[PDB]
Amino acid sequence: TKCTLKSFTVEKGIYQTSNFRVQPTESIVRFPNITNLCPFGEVFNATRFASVYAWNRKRISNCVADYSVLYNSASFSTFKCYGVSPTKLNDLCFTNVYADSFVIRGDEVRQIAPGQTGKIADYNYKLPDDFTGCVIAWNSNNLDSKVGGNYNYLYRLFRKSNLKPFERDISTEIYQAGSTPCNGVEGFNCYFPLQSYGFQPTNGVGYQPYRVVVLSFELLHAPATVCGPKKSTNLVKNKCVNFNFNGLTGTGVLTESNKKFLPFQQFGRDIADTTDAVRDPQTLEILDITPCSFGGVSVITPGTNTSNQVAVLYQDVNCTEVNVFQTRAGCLIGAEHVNNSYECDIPIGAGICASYQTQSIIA
Amino acid sequence: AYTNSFTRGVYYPDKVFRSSVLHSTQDLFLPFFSNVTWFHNPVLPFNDGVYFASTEKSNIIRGWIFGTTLDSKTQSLLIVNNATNVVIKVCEFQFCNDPFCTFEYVSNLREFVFKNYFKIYSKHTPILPQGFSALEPLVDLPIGINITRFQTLLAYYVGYLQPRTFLLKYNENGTITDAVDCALDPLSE
Amino acid sequence: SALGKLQDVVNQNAQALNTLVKQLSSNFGAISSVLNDILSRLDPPEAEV
Amino acid sequence: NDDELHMLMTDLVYEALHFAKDEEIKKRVFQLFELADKAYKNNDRQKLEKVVEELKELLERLLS
Ligand SMILES: *[C@@H]1O[C@H](CO)[C@@H](O[C@@H]2O[C@H](CO)[C@@H](O)[C@H](O)[C@H]2NC(C)=O)[C@H](O)[C@H]1NC(C)=O
Ligand SMILES: *[C@@H]1O[C@H](CO)[C@@H](O)[C@H](O)[C@H]1NC(C)=O
Ligand SMILES: *[C@@H]1O[C@H](CO)[C@@H](O)[C@H](O)[C@H]1NC(C)=O
Ligand SMILES: *[C@@H]1O[C@H](CO)[C@@H](O)[C@H](O)[C@H]1NC(C)=O
Ligand SMILES: *[C@@H]1O[C@H](CO)[C@@H](O)[C@H](O)[C@H]1NC(C)=O
Ligand SMILES: *[C@@H]1O[C@H](CO)[C@@H](O)[C@H](O)[C@H]1NC(C)=O
Ligand SMILES: *[C@@H]1O[C@H](CO)[C@@H](O)[C@H](O)[C@H]1NC(C)=O
Ligand SMILES: *[C@@H]1O[C@H](CO)[C@@H](O)[C@H](O)[C@H]1NC(C)=O
Ligand SMILES: *[C@@H]1O[C@H](CO)[C@@H](O)[C@H](O)[C@H]1NC(C)=O
Repeated sequence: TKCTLKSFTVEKGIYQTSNFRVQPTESIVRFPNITNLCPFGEVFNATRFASVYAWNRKRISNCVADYSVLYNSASFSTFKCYGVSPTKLNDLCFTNVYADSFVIRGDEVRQIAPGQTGKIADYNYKLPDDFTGCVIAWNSNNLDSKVGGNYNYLYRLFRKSNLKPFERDISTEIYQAGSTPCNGVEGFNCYFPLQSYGFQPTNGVGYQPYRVVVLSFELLHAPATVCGPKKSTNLVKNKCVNFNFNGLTGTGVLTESNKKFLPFQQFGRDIADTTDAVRDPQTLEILDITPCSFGGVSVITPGTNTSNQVAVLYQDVNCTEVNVFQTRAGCLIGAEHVNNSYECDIPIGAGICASYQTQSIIA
Repeated sequence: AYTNSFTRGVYYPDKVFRSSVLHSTQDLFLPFFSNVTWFHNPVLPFNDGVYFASTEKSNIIRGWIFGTTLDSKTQSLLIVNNATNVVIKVCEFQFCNDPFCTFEYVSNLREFVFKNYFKIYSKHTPILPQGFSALEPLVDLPIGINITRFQTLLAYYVGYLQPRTFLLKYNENGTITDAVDCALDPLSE
Repeated sequence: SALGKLQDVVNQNAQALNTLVKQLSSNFGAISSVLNDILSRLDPPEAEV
Repeated sequence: NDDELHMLMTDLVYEALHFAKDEEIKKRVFQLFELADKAYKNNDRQKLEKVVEELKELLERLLS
C-alpha cells in the first residue's frame, strides 16, 4: 500500500494494490493415438529429386512430425524459417505440411525465399511474400553430379511472364523471342524454354547441385493432422492447469460439461469468441474451460497514525482458492466478522464495512 | 425449369461449437430465394461452388464428376456412392459421353454442398420443399484439383453459391435453427 | 418501455463491454490476434514486433 | 569449365533481359544467347567464352 500510494504515511481507507491470480500446478497435454511417423525420410533421403521447373509437391498428413531430426542434424547448409522459429516446430501442430522437392545450383539457394527475384524465383519456383514455413537445403554434389555431366535436371530460362506463388509451369511451348510466330519450332529468335544444368563432381560450390525441400506450414482455424513428437499426459480436472489439445493452448480449469458438440465439432467458443470448451483428443469427451480465478487485491487499513495492522480483500475469488471471512465482495482475510452492526467507516462492498475497534480490524 | 430455393443452402461454416448466439459469417452460401435449375446428365458450370439437392424414392443418383475437361487429359474428381460405401478418386479418367492417380479415399430429400481444398456438406431429411435446416460437413478432401465444371451421375436441383454475408442463429444445443441473408432485402440488412 | 431510461443505461454499458472484449479478436496487423499463439511460433525478436 | 561457363552465360542472359529497358537490347541479348547455345552444343569453348564476356559488358552498361 505504501509503495502504491508512494507514501510512507498511509491514510485510513481501502486501497487496491495488486492482483491475485491462481497459478497452474501442472501441464496436461493430449493427442490422438497417432503412431505414424511423417515420411520425411522419403523426401530428404529420396534417391531422386524433381527438376526445379517441375517441382514435386508432396502433402504430409495424419502423422508425428519430429523436426529435431532435421534441425539438429547439421547435414543442411540452409535452414531458414519464416513466420516460425525452427526450434518451436516441435511444439506447433499444423493442418498440414507441404514438402516441395527440387534441385538447383548452390548460387540459386538464396532465391528460395519470400520477396526474392531471379530466374528461379520468377520462372520456376515462386514463394509468396507472406510465406510461412522453412526452407531446407544441402549439398548434393556426391549424389546428383556425374562425371560426364548430369543433364537430367531442367530449369526454365524463358517465359512470357512471372509465376504466381506456388504456380507450376511445365509447358514446353517454344518461346518467341522475336516478332514472328515459332509454331512449336526452334530457330531464329525461337528457343526451347528449358535449359539443363551441367552438374559435375568437379564444379566449384556455386555450380554444385543442392537439394532443396521447402516445408510450407499451414496454421488455420482447422484441426491439426501433422503434430510434433509430444507425449500425452493424464487428464486433470477441477484444478488450475496449463493445457495443450492438438496445439490448442491456454491456462485454465477444466471440468466435465453437459455441452453437446456435433460429431464434427472439435472445440467451442462463447459469445465473445473465447474458447470455452474442448473435445479431449483421446477419449472424445467434452470439457468446459473456465479461466483460473483472479481479482484485484485491496488492503483495508486503519491509518498508519493508529496501527500497522491490515486486512486484505481478495475480490471475487473464493477463500478456498486464496480470521477468514467469505463475503459477496470477495475473501476478506485478517478482519474479524462480528454480529454488531456499526456505522460504516471503511467500505468494502455489498453491505460490508470495516473498522479498527477494541484493538483489531473487524468486519 | 426453375424453382424457389427459399432458405436452403445454409451450412455450418466451420467446426466450432457455438450456442445461444447470433454469429455473423462471410462465406459461399446459396442466396435466399434465388433460382435453382430443376433437372429431370448434362455438364454444368461449377462457378464458386455448387448447391445440389435431390428428391428421390428410387435412389437413382449415385455420384458426381468434377473437373475442367471431364475427358481424360487432366485429373478429374470422381465421387461415387456404390452399395455400402463411397469411393473417391482423382485419376485422369476417360469418361463416356453418357456416364452412369494422386488421391484415393473410401468412406427422401438429400441436400449437398460442394465447394473449394474441396469440402462436402450434406443433410438428409424425410418428406423443392420449403423449410429450413443446416447442412454439416461429412468429408474433407485435401485435393489440389482445379474444378470449373461438373456432371451428375444417375429429379435434382442445382444452384450456385455466392460470397454472401449471413447471420446464423444457434440454439441452446448449438444447432443452426434459423438464418438471415444480409443482402436479401432492407429488412434483412 | 416505461423504465427505458434505466434499461438504456444497462444496455449502453453492456454494449461498451462487449465492444471492448471483441477487440481482443482483432489482429491490428499482427500475424495473430492470440498472444499465446504468437509466442508459440516466433522467437523473442520477431515476437516483439 | 564449359558447364560452369554455360551456367554463367544463362545467368547473364536472364539479367541482361531483365534490365533490357529497350527492344534493341533484348534483341542483342537473344542473339548472344543463341550463339552461346550453339557453341555449347558443339563444344566450342572460345565462342562460348566470347559471348559470356560480351554479355558481361552489356549488363554493366545496363546497370551503370
Ligand atoms: C482451371 O482450368 C481452366 C481451363 O480448363 C483455366 O481456364 C483458362 O485460363 C486461361 C488463362 O487465364 C484462359 O486463357 C482460358 O480461356 C481459360 N479457359 C476456360 C475454359 O475458362 C483456369 O484458369 C484453371 N484454374 C486454375 C485455378 O488453375
Ligand atoms: C536420413 O538418413 C540419415 C542416415 O544417417 C539419418 O540419420 C536421418 O535421420 C534420415 N533423415 C530422415 C528424415 O529420415
Ligand atoms: C487410444 O487408446 C485408448 C486405449 O489405451 C482408447 O481407450 C482410446 O479410445 C484411443 N483413442 C483414439 C483416438 O484412438
Ligand atoms: C496522529 O498522530 C499525532 C502524533 O504525531 C497525534 O497528535 C494525532 O492526534 C493522531 N491522529 C489520529 C487520528 O490518530
Ligand atoms: C466456495 O466453494 C464452496 C465449495 O467448496 C461453495 O459452496 C461456496 O459457495 C463458494 N463460495 C464462493 C464465494 O464462490
Ligand atoms: C451471530 O450470533 C449467533 C449467536 O446468536 C452466532 O451463532 C453467529 O455465528 C453470529 N454471527 C457472526 C458473524 O458472528
Ligand atoms: C426465376 O426465373 C423466372 C423465369 O422462369 C423469373 O421470372 C424469376 O423472377 C426468377 N427468380 C429469381 C429469384 O431469379
Ligand atoms: C464399389 O466400387 C469400388 C471400385 O470403385 C469397389 O472396390 C468396391 O468394392 C465396391 N463396393 C461395393 C459395395 O460394391
Ligand atoms: C437439446 O437436446 C435435448 C435432448 O437431450 C432436447 O430435449 C432439447 O429440447 C434440445 N434443445 C433444443 C433447443 O433443441
